[PDB]
Amino acid sequence: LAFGAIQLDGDGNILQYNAAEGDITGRDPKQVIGKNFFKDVAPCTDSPEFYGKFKEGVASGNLNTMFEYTFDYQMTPTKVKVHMKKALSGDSYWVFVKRV
Ligand SMILES: *C(=O)/C=C/c1ccc(O)cc1
Repeated sequence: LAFGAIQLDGDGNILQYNAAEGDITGRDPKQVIGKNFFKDVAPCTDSPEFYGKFKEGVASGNLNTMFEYTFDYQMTPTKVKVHMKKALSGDSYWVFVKRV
């Protein structure tokens, strides 16, 4: 499948969410955009190795990291590879997701 892609602001609010990501997770993009990724849609990502690294990277202005993660919240459990990095646009961060 095509990468899943999510664009977040620095607080973790979902600004963009593509169809491929919804195919991985079962989420309808229009129902999650505008909600908080870490505190509402994806609470299983509220961990030091995901959310904690996100916040560090937002703070430092240097976010660019890759890691494996399990997406198992209100979906058939799926191992994924995550790449999060700062965007070019203002107050924007990308999360790219591939099944592994
Ligand atoms: C854990 O709560 C993960 C949930 C999640 C991951 C990625 C998404 O796009 C949606 C939900």
